[PDB]
Amino acid sequence: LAVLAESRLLPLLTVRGGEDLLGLARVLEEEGVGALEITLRTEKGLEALKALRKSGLLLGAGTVRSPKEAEAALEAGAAFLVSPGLLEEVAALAQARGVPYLPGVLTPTEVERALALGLSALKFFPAEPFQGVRVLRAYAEVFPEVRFLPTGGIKEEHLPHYAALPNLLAVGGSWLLQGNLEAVRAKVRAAKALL
Amino acid sequence: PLAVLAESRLLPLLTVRGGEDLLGLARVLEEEGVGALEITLRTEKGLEALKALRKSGLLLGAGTVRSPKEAEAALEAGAAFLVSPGLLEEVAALAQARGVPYLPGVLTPTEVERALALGLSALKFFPAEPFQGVRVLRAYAEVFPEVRFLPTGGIKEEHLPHYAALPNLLAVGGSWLLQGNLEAVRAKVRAAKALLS
Amino acid sequence: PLAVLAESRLLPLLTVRGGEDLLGLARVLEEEGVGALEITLRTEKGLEALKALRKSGLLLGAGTVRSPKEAEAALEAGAAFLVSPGLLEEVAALAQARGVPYLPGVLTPTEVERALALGLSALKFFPAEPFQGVRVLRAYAEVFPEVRFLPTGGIKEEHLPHYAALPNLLAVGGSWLLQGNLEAVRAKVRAAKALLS
Repeated sequence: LAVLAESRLLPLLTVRGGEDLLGLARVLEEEGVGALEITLRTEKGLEALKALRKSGLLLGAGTVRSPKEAEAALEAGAAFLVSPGLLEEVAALAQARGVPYLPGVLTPTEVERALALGLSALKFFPAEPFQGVRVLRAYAEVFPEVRFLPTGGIKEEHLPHYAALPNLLAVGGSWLLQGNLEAVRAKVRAAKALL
Repeated sequence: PLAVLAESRLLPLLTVRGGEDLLGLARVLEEEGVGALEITLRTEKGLEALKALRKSGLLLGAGTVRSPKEAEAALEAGAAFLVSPGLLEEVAALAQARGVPYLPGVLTPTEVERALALGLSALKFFPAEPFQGVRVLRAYAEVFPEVRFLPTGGIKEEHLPHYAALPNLLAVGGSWLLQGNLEAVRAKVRAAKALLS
Repeated sequence: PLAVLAESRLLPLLTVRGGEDLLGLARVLEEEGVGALEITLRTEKGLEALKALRKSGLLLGAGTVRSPKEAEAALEAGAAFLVSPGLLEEVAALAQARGVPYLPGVLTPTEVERALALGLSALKFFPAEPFQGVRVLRAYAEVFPEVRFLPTGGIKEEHLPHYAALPNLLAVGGSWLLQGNLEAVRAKVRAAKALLS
């Protein structure tokens, strides 16, 4: 997870075709972002993981819905797994394969269930609709051993507020990847400044 | 089985207190192209209302279902589908055994996944307005595109425009529709359909 | 079991850092008609504070309980009731074995239903303010009328008027009450009672 902690940002890419994936990889690396989450919303996601396999990025597969799908993502090139909510059988697969699994959670009951599965780096999703900054501030006090990766509706306007949180692994989202490579550079730098 | 809900786009929620004109309401709803009505089991007047409405022509839902035994009581009183505030696995078992739709309430992605694991893909989102329904459901449209949601809880006319843009709605539910007399109900239903277009 | 909480209407939450005048605080709370106090277990100081307050006349709660073993340590230090951030079924087992109240935190209707299935009907609602506490609890008053809630998390004076009107509150909990010296504590408690009335 050191790469994520170092990077502080986890860009989220839904692949629709035409993306300059290797150009993206180079830019992200140049800007000190060493990880990328590829969503599995389409079959294009797996192909993109394969295309990026050798790019130098720590690749995450997102929207994982099952252990079979998790395994397919790992075989395509993913180095870590992310799901919208907690899936105990995906936790089993990840532990079997020796890879990190960041399940989405929201509530304290869910945080406890993830911990009981040995998981202490957790996605908080969807962050903005569920008042992420204020929730995560609460969680910093009662779950101080947990690090969170809020994702969902995050935009520049919200970043200053997340910056003050002691319990963040990274901030995730698609906002970083809107526009051309020039725009990605600017958004990545702006985000690091705001954080 | 929920083609009626989907064409209706609206699911009025009635908590029965005594003195309601149930058959007049059913007539009005049908006239206005709303073919379903959820009757809450917040008290025992709810079961009597289902019975009274058995053969009105509406698809009747029973809400606030809290147990399999209460669900079975609702089916025997004339409910065609079951709704609970949160996810009740044993109610899902009863509904599946009886071949009726069950729309459990969920809020979080983990709860959506658990419902899917029980073979349920038409889910209530409850309570919708306090938990930022439009923005949450917008997020779920992307990550759970196989799921259709029925948000309910604090919905009012002011909120309907924002729900209109959602690709993943089965219907919008709530009691706001049924405030006032029958003329008011006609207006509120027509306004809601307009705001949801 | 929780008549004290109910009569108090307030549950002050103390995270102990060293230096606090615990026995003075206990005296003030009692004088002001607040008969309970929750001590968080965010560090080892918490257990020490429970021991220090053991015979102060307060109904002592242990907060931030994370396991059955920690729960048991809290009871042995003098806690009379147990509170956790979320629902821990094995803590419920320990509490029922020891004959003490356990107030688990819940947020969603599914979580309420799971706590009810464990025989638990006085529940914490946490974290209350970030999750739209007043409006969520208003919905729960209708669909879960047998449940009493203890909202905690980010509550401040400004929010109290809106909680006052809820029919399903066991008490309102939080640390805002304990910011300042003992005269400030007196003023905040009196203010909170007036705003909840």
